[PDB]
Parts: sequence; structure tokens; C-alpha cells
Amino acid sequence: PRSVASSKLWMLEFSAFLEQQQDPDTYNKHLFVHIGPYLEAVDIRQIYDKFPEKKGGLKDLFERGPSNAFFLVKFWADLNTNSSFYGVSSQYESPENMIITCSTKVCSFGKQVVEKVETEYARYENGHYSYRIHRSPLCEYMINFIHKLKHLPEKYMMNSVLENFTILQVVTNRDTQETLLCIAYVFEVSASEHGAQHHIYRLVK
Amino acid sequence: VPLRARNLPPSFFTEP
Repeated sequence: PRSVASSKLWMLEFSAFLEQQQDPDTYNKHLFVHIGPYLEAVDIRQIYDKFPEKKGGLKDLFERGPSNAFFLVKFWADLNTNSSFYGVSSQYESPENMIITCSTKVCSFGKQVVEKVETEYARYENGHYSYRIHRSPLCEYMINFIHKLKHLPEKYMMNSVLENFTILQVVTNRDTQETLLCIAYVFEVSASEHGAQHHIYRLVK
Repeated sequence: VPLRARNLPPSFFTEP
């Protein structure tokens, strides 16, 4: 409905975080971003340049389909934070058993700087098929990018940096190379007293 | 084109 779901895969939960070990049995976890009436539509040609234009690129993936698998996620990240682990945990569900591949492309000024792949086998669960990417360590680029942002003294300076910083996540059926889900991520700094916020949009032409 | 000047819903710039 308002879910990040295509015809074959559904992302139930997504979250980036910093976990600090206070003592041998105490762990503090800070959530930077988290997912878990109807979805507003967005013209993909408005964000096209912010992502790399190439074979395998966003325009090339959208044009090959299925168009029901494309989303744009606007995140307002919680940066109020002070042993350390930086990680990403995601949960997908499918009605069919598959071997999925989730590729993440970190982009600065539209050009890809970093990329990581994960491959997940289905875990049968109550007639559903689960894919749980549990504590995928955040790359050094991101950890050093979160660090640099925190050094700027005012949030306007921080958002200014994030107007040329995006992430593209392409979850693919490994054997068939079908686009299962393709999420485009844009960021701002949260000012909310209720933690990290987000807006999900369906990408259209 | 500035992100605030692009053809995007008003909510894009309005945090929930």
C-alpha cells in the first residue's frame, strides 16, 4: 500500500545505525535512518542526473522494468549522537524462493564512489520467504562521511553537502537478473523532536 | 537545477 514493495519482493524494514559498547554487557544503539494515505508519485527525470548515467544505471534500469519496483526514499537522518559499530540491517519478504543480490551504490555529485554487494538465500517462514541482511557493516566512506558532516557547525552547511550525495540500492534476482526492487535515497538532516523521518515516493515517467 | 526548484511534491522539503 504505502510499502516499498514490487510484484516479487517487499522491504519490511531498513535501518542504518551506530552501536557503542558502554561496558561488557551494555550497548547503546543510535538509529540514523529507519523504515519499519497512498504513495505520492515522482518524475524520475527530476533525479536522473543525481545518479550515474550508464548501462546498469538508473535510467537504463527503469526503462528495462518492472516500473512497479522503483521508489524514491527521502530521509531526514538523526545525527544527534556521540566500542563503535556502524551497520545496516534490512528485511525483505517474497512469495517465491529466490537467491537475491543487493547492490548499493554511494554517489557523490552523480558519480558512483563506492559499491558493495550482498547475496541472500531465502529462509522459509510460515509460507512466506524471508531475506534478512543482518548488521551489514557500513563502509568506511559512509563512516567518514558521517564524521565530516558532524564537524560542520550549523545544519544548513550539513544539508548543503547532502544536495550532491545520494545512494542507489538495486535488489536483483541473481539467477534471472530481474530488478526485484530499486530504491533511490536522498538525504536531509532531521530537526524533528520525534527522531529520523522519511517520505516514500513511487518513481514514474 | 537546485533541489528546491525541481518538479517534486511539496512534502519532499516538508519533514513529517
